[PDB]
Amino acid sequence: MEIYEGKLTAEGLRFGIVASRFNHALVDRLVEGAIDCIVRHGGREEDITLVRVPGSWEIPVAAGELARKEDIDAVIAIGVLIEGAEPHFDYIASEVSKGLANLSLELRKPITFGVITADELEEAIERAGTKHGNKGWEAALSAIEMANLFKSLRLEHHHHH
Amino acid sequence: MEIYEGKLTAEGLRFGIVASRFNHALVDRLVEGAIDCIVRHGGREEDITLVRVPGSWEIPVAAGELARKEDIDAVIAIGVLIEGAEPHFDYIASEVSKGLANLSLELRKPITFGVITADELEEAIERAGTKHGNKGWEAALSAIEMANLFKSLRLEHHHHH
Amino acid sequence: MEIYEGKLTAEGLRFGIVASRFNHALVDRLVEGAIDCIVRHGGREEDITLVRVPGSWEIPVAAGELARKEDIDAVIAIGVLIEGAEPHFDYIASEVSKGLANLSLELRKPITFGVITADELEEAIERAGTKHGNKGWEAALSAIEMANLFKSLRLEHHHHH
Amino acid sequence: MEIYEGKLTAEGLRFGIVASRFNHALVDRLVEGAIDCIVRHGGREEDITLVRVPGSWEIPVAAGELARKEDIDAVIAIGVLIEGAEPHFDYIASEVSKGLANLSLELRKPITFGVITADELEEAIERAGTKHGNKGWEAALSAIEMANLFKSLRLEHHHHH
Amino acid sequence: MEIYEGKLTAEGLRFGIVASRFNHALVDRLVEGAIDCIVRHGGREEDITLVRVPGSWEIPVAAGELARKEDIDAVIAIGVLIEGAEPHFDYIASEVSKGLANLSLELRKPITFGVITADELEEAIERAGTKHGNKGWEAALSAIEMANLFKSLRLEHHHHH
Repeated sequence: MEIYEGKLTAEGLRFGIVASRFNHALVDRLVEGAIDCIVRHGGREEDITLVRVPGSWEIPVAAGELARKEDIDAVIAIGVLIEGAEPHFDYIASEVSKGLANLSLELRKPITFGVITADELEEAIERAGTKHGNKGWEAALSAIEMANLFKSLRLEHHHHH
Repeated sequence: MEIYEGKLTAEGLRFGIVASRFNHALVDRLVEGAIDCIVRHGGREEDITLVRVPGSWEIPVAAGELARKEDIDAVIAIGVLIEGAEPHFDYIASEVSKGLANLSLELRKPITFGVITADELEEAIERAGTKHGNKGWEAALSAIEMANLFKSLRLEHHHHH
Repeated sequence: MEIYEGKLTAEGLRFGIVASRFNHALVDRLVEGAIDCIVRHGGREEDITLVRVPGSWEIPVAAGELARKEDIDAVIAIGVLIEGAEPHFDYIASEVSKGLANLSLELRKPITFGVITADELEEAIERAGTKHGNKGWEAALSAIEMANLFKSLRLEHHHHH
Repeated sequence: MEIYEGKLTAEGLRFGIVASRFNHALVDRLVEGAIDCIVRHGGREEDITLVRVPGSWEIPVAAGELARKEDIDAVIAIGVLIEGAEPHFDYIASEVSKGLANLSLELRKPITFGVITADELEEAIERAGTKHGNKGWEAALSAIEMANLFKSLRLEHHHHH
Repeated sequence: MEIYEGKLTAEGLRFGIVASRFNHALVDRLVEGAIDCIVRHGGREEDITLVRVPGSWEIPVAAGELARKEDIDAVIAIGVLIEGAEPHFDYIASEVSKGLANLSLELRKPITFGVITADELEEAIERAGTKHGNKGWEAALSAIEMANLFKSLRLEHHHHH
């Protein structure tokens, strides 16, 4: 049997990070957790690419560009939605998830979903700020594993060629 | 009438297995279910491909890779989804079913949906211990039928060309 | 004005039938209704193509290959969803609906939807009587009509060229 | 560790079927189940042997002779018991279960038990028409595994020699 | 497919009959029933062997003798049990059915169960006068078909040799 999986070492890897500004209190907290887990899991931070955009809606369009760089191996989606805006929450939420998924299948490059949807500010300030459930921590880690995963997929992809 | 279908021999076939890690006490019995059902329906296991991925989300981006190799006849999607988060489960749920469905139409290769959604860890305990219903068994078998069917369709689509 | 349309004669035409097995009692009921209207309204039964798969999920990936041979003109989707499985109902019906739709767009060849979603056994009985409500009867009628329709269009696409 | 188990390929195997005529409305549905599961599992139906006997009582005595042919690998008992007569049900069920047991011990050749004791005709309509719990289907499957098993026990029975 | 089954001609055959005398008013009817169904289904009756024993218990020991003769092809059990007492009925009933069962599996020669257990002499008066249910007739019939079955099976058991 052939087994593919990614270890968690952040060695030799270049990451993308896409960051909103809306609710900057908790998002800024999230990116913190992302950078940290990157560097401590063995990676260098000069390859972190952080792109900022105003709100949740624009997250997709930006990442689509970051991935068509040759030297960003994986990309970290980062944003927050909290049911403050009721007509937009429906359409911004389902569509961003949807657009991110389509981006990855297309480009064949892992994009990970680091978006808190917290139904209130009380559920938001307790996760990102109090509990180690630093959502950016984990989406960051999952992407690391994906990076080494396509390193497994594509390193064998050249040995066969 | 021209009747097609799949008999159930797994002779000479090569399979894809994508595996999540989350709630590994359950996933792993499912994976076992796929591997066993294969080899006990005639197949050999060095041509099974085993990939491990973090959670339900990354299933498509990875499985799409397994279908762009030539030497895979059908890919078996294996993940579990249990109501942990109201924000995460809904969106990622309809998204995996989507991404899987679309890849299958596209790459012209079967992808099966061996994903538990057991409304509790306990309704996953009833599916593996109370009755034969080990979903990895059943969706993997469906996959065998699809591979022999597509072999039926493409062997006759080799005689008329 | 140029009026395009399809008569209801089934001569010169070659058909597709994609047939599940789940809830066979109801599905046999419908496939009989399908081959019935076909050979009655002017066809032979020798160039009907009848493909069988386990459940509703595979309906797409199967029909997708059937309409990709040269000789299959219109395809008659045939399957049953009754609210037994709770995740397979919502997602496996949303994506087969959407899925078969996008196939017919792409291939430019009529695929009809003869999948009942009858919420109980008693709508499964008032359709399963000979009281015409055999959804395969009507759906197979529509694709016959669409069959000679794309004859009218594709043949008129030959006189213009 | 030496693991002995049978895969499910029905390749090259020759089978025994013993089928009563009593209550044949459902028994016939069984034999259908058996022949199918065999051939769909890679077998060819020329090597199926179908024996007919009046009631339940004769099932053992005949089967015993079938397995004393050299060219029969496994034998599928098929019959129906429904509480008709007091002497019939009690004594014939106890002695069939004991009889078929002893025969397999002595002959050193598997005999599986596809006799339903459905305590009503309606518990056999719920064994057959509302589930795919086709008793002969699975009793046949177990027999396939048994044949491959004694294939395993008897192939290693000739390499040690 | 090969179907072995018994036609019903009693030509060329030789039979064993073992008869208790107890409750002779009715046994006599049964014995006559057997002789009839032999002679009228073509049998000649000088090759019928009729043995009489006292009560129910001694049935098996006697049949063992008749089946060890080379020239008897099938043996008919004939005896009557009526709940004259609970001490004898439970154990002697289980033992004859048992002893008979082992006699046939062993000697490989069909033995029929022509024992009425009628819960009163009035279930035996209803068995004999209300409907043709002449149990000796019926089990004698089954013995004919079994004789011709083993004729079929053993005939092919010499053409292969």
